[PDB]
Amino acid sequence: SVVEEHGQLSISNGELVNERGEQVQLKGMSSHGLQWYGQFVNYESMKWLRDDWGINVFRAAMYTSSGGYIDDPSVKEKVKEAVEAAIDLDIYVIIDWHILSDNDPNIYKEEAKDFFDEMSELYGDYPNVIYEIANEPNGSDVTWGNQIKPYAEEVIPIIRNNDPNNIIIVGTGTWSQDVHHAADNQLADPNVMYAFHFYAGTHGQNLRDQVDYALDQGAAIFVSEWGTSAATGDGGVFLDEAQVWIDFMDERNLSWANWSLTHKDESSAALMPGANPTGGWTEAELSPSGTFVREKIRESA
Repeated sequence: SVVEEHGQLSISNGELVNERGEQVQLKGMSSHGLQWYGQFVNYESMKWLRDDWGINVFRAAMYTSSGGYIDDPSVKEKVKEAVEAAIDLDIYVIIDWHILSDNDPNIYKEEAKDFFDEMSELYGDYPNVIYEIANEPNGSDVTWGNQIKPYAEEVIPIIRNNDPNNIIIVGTGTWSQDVHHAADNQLADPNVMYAFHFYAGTHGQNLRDQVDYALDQGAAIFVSEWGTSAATGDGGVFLDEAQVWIDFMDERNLSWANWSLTHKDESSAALMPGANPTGGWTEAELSPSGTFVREKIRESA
């Protein structure tokens, strides 16, 4: 229903809009690393998220390093499974080239180009697909102007040759926090958004102001990853600050995906250790973070 209703997404005046030019907001879940917790990514679990939580987007977090795609490329097939499930369930799907320890997206740019060529050739005539080409660039030697923007200007043409206008989300500096620099030096493609990530354990008032600055330059922002925890993915749950961000994102029409759908023993994990990888979770099988995030999406839906 979601993808049939909203159809082709695009960017208009710095806002995510549907095929009638009306603003739309996506809210959903991210997987954890597909090389570790891929069992939670399947049609049945995604259908349960759609029906019980109300998600309208799912993010497939394909780590490149840390035992991910570069080390074992078989994980690409789990991304395909996720995309195909999203198509079958009529929700949107983010294909996330999940750089992290490989902190400069240029390190594996040749592999990125080949991967995005394949994904856009396969899925480029579906409106469900959103490409996230570099999760979290990081490091003082990885800047927008010198590293990230030129990387994007190599990968985006590869995608555009197969898929002229589905949304592409491009990571920003300092673990996708430096939207200010991106917004002052924007890419040419009209259907690009810049990633912004936050963790509720970090006091967020200036980060909100920075997002507003970026929006004020006409840059479109997708909050492609956020958590209720500290910035490590653990360290407790911070629901008061999470709620401030939830309200902020609704006020600004910002789409988002929460980290993450796993039973891992860390505060950001949505599920408790006994949670069925195919869905059906009772209240007791959701963590404090999962309970909150589910309530946020249900409220919205």
